[PDB]
Amino acid sequence: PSVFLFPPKPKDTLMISRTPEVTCVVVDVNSTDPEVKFNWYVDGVEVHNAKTKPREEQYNTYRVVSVLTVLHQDWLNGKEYKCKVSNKALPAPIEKTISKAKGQPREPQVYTLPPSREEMTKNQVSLTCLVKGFYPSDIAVEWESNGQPENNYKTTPPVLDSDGSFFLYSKLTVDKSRWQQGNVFSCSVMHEALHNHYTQKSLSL
Amino acid sequence: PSVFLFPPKPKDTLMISRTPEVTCVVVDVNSTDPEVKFNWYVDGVEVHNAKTKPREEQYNTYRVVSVLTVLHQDWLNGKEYKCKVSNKALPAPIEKTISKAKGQPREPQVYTLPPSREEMTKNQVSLTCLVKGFYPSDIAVEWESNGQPENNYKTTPPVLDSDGSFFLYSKLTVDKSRWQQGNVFSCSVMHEALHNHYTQKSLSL
Ligand SMILES: *[C@@H]1O[C@H](CO)[C@@H](O[C@@H]2O[C@H](CO)[C@@H](O[C@@H]3O[C@H](CO[C@H]4O[C@H](CO)[C@@H](O)[C@H](O)[C@@H]4O[C@@H]4O[C@H](CO)[C@@H](O[C@@H]5O[C@H](CO)[C@H](O)[C@H](O)[C@H]5O)[C@H](O)[C@H]4NC(C)=O)[C@@H](O)[C@H](O[C@H]4O[C@H](CO)[C@@H](O)[C@H](O)[C@@H]4O[C@@H]4O[C@H](CO)[C@@H](O)[C@H](O)[C@H]4NC(C)=O)[C@@H]3O)[C@H](O)[C@H]2NC(C)=O)[C@H](O)[C@H]1NC(C)=O
Ligand SMILES: *[C@@H]1O[C@H](CO)[C@@H](O[C@@H]2O[C@H](CO)[C@@H](O[C@@H]3O[C@H](CO[C@H]4O[C@H](CO)[C@@H](O)[C@H](O)[C@@H]4O[C@@H]4O[C@H](CO)[C@@H](O[C@@H]5O[C@H](CO)[C@H](O)[C@H](O)[C@H]5O)[C@H](O)[C@H]4NC(C)=O)[C@@H](O)[C@H](O[C@H]4O[C@H](CO)[C@@H](O)[C@H](O)[C@@H]4O[C@@H]4O[C@H](CO)[C@@H](O)[C@H](O)[C@H]4NC(C)=O)[C@@H]3O)[C@H](O)[C@H]2NC(C)=O)[C@H](O)[C@H]1NC(C)=O
Ligand SMILES: *[C@@H]1O[C@H](CO)[C@@H](O[C@@H]2O[C@H](CO)[C@@H](O)[C@H](O)[C@H]2NC(C)=O)[C@H](O)[C@H]1NC(C)=O
Ligand SMILES: *[C@@H]1O[C@H](CO)[C@@H](O[C@@H]2O[C@H](CO)[C@@H](O)[C@H](O)[C@H]2NC(C)=O)[C@H](O)[C@H]1NC(C)=O
Repeated sequence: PSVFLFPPKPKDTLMISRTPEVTCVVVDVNSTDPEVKFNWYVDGVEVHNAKTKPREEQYNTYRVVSVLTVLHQDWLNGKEYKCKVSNKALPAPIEKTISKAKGQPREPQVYTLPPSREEMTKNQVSLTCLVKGFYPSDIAVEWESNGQPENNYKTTPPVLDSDGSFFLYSKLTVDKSRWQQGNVFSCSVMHEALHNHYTQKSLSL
Repeated sequence: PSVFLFPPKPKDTLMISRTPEVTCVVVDVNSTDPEVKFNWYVDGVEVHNAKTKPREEQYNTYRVVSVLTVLHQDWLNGKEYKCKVSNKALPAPIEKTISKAKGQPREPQVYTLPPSREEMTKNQVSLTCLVKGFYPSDIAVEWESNGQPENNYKTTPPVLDSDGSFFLYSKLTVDKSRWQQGNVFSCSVMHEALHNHYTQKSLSL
């Protein structure tokens, strides 16, 4: 018996449109009694609105999931979520808790950065978005142009900087021509320390 | 009994000045007979120049190390290194092998990138070095100025790009003044696909 507790995605907690969930995975439950109940605890008080997914025999044992929709404000305010798993004839229930990382939240700085001169000898070129000074590391970055989402972009993991804040870069790739004929590209950042959790910074020739 | 086999550091294999080593860690050896011999195999042929570190009782069992100096060309040419561990009364020796990642090596592109205009409102500023298009991901990046190594720099892990090559950024932090009063900063890259495994690209106001 091993129990794994997963947090919601940042984007899910930052946009009120989306639905943030905490999922409780239990695996390696002996096929003897694969009957298991879930007790969910939000900051002490128990809650009872957790969908519990139908058990599924893994090829090797059973694995089952309990899903709990969370309130955007609760998670961001730092309430602990507690997953108590109960199994008939199991010495004691297992308890796993989760909460958003603790620490002074801190607003990210977003600078857009055009390609180098030496890079203009290719047919693709690199538009850079630097995002730094933020805390916690949970963040979301996307490129777009003319309100259309962009594609050839990859974003580094957050890296821990020397002041305890985090930074990342995001690299967008567009053909020299798209950038050459003017054209405005745009780096989007989602983070709990921004106003309305969101910022645009743009970049053109 | 568990055996862990570790590769040399990139910088060790790329500079002939340095000494690249492959280390064989074996842990969880029952304290009954903590006597264990090592057999080293380079691309089939056995070698016999591996220093073997004196066994050490872990607080919990024994852990012992065998260190093998490697030839820069051997590792880069892709020879497999094989660690055969022998223990008296152990059902069969354990075999672990290691070699440099396979795949067409590919030369990194290095572009230096000055700060954004909007970043000039601070007293620190960010000088960026983008390194992309390289394969394998083993690489080494450092900043300097006037042949003096620099400091406030952090470098992202390599990220897998859409063409199968890798890229990273490296961010150096200097006070606005150092950058303002001219001054030339310099990003260094070490990689097996560069000539003499090394490149400088510079950056000034
Ligand atoms: C029989 O066969 C079984 C399968 O059929 C097999 O079950 C596996 O057991 C493994 C061993 O226990 C277990 O391994 C763990 O996996 C953890 C990661 O799991 C995610 O990523 C995998 C890919 O890498 C996926 O395959 C998983 O399904 C899982 O995927 C995540 O799933 C969640 C839930 O659905 C999902 O969240 C929700 O997503 C939706 C969208 O769909 C929304 O976004 C919701 O908002 C969101 O809530 C995730 O998005 C999804 N992510 C991904 C990437 O897919 C892995 O992290 C575990 O590592 C832990 O343990 C080791 C050992 O200590 C630590 O080194 C490690 O750091 C982790 O634990 C640390 O513990 C520390 C304390 O000691 C603590 O301080 C640390 O904080 C903590 N770590 C961290 C990072 O904080 C572990 O590897 C595997 O998941 C099981 N597979 C399945 C399918 O269940 C079983 O074992 C077999 N049995 C036998 C006997 O053979
Ligand atoms: C009793 O107490 C014992 C300790 O006293 C304890 O021993 C520990 O056991 C652990 C469990 O087995 C074991 O955990 C492994 O650790 C691996 C990483 O170890 C490095 O990093 C640790 C910090 O994160 C350090 O503490 C380690 O010492 C080790 O540090 C590295 O050391 C080497 C050798 O010295 C060094 O190389 C040399 O350095 C010099 C400079 O000094 C030069 O540069 C040389 O050129 C160079 O050669 C490294 O630089 C140094 N690095 C660092 C960062 O410190 C960890 O990677 C292991 O993970 C593997 O297993 C899991 C499980 O499957 C996988 O998820 C994981 O990906 C790894 O295995 C994968 O296997 C796949 C196949 O299934 C394969 O496809 C993958 O390729 C492969 N993974 C990868 C990434 O490719 C694992 O966590 C720990 O090291 C032991 N500690 C010690 C001190 O030995 C023992 O367990 C206890 N016993 C009991 C019963 O309680
Ligand atoms: C799963 O549970 C069953 C039942 O608890 C285990 O089978 C028992 O194993 C013990 C240990 O020798 C025996 O004394 C019992 O007589 C067994 N009973 C039955 C009904 O099989 C089984 O080994 C467990 N398997 C795992 C992987 O945990
Ligand atoms: C380490 O090895 C010793 C000896 O092989 C183990 O002790 C033996 O355990 C078996 C299993 O019950 C007994 O039948 C033997 O009589 C024991 N002999 C001695 C000398 O103790 C010991 O359990 C092993 N420990 C670990 C963690 O592997």
